[PDB]
Amino acid sequence: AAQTNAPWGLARISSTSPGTSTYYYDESAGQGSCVYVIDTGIEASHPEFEGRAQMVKTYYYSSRDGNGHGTHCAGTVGSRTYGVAKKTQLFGVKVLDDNGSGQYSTIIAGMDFVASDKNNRNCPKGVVASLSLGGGYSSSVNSAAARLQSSGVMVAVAAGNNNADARNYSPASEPSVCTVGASDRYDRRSSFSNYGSVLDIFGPGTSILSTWIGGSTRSISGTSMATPHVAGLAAYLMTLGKTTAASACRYIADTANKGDLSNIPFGTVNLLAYNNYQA
Ligand code: NA
Repeated sequence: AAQTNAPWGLARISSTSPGTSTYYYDESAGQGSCVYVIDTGIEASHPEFEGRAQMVKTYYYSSRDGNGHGTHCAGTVGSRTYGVAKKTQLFGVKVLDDNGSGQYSTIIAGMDFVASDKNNRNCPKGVVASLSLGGGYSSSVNSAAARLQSSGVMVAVAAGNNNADARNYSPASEPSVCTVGASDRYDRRSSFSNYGSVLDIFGPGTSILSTWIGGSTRSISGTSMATPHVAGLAAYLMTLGKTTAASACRYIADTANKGDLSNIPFGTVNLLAYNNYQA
């Protein structure tokens, strides 16, 4: 299947060169998989989700996304027009407030919540969690991510937007999860993206068009945006039966486009997520 005039990031992940505008993917499109978006929430009613999204838990007064960040990431995972895995089921976990902020203890709890909750959902193809958040190093946060991964959920986390070594950030620095860096439409490491040996893979993260609250859309940038392309990709691949939760991160690195990125510091992988789609 192909999506013509797609957002640049979707085209990039199904291509072997930058500057294309078509997103080629298998029609299964993630059907049967589930992706947890652990963020500000998701505006489930957005037409773009076509009834495939729902809030399952909030750590605040409302289960809603008063910010839009969560909605945006969610859309990159699996919205109709803007998503990687167009037929995936989405679940929202609101650990972030409407200002886009949250305490570690609540983030931890949201993670522990997903590892249990998945037990009562029908996700035949596998389960993915996308965490577009992070702060200063915390072995507790790290350990929460490791548990989530250990439970059988494919965990993808943002590397952080400090133009610094991700080893100093959490959950970015947790080795057992998939740490995602950002790139731009010219195949350059995004100027804000973190780097370092802890990174696993890069994805499109500068100028990413996606859903927004109020039934709108907008373009924003960050490792937050790249994260969902990888989470969406993992769901897609799981559905196809190419890989599993415990082995998605490695598989994506194994089949990525290699050495194509510029501005990559020595010691950081030069790998760009790629779906290897072939008609
Ligand atoms: Na890792």
